[PDB]
Amino acid sequence: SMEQVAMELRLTELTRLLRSVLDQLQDKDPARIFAQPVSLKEVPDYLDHIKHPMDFATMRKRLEAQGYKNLHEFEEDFDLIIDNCMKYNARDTVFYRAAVRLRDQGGVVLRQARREVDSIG
Ligand code: NA
Repeated sequence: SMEQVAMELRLTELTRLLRSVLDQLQDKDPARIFAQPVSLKEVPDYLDHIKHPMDFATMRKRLEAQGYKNLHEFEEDFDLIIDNCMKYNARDTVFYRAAVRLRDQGGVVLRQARREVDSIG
């Protein structure tokens, strides 16, 4: 049906919008601390600490697989990146501090992306 082609032409724009948003968020981590998944070879016990790992490349693979149905799912993943880091790492570390900074600077990008999703449907 054509009614599925109109749905696919919207998901394809959402996927096109979410790509810009992901790029803007990832520019707030110039140290690339959140670029890749935490290595299980380097942190063997990680999954004892954190049940749902998340990172930017993992979000990206999903994204290009049109796996985000909406902005709320995309946000959830972003928030995991931040909250996982803030549990696993102590307050006086470079990792925890990078998340605090990513959260603070990522808010401005997400406050406007909310309006652009609602605005353009
Ligand atoms: Na902690």
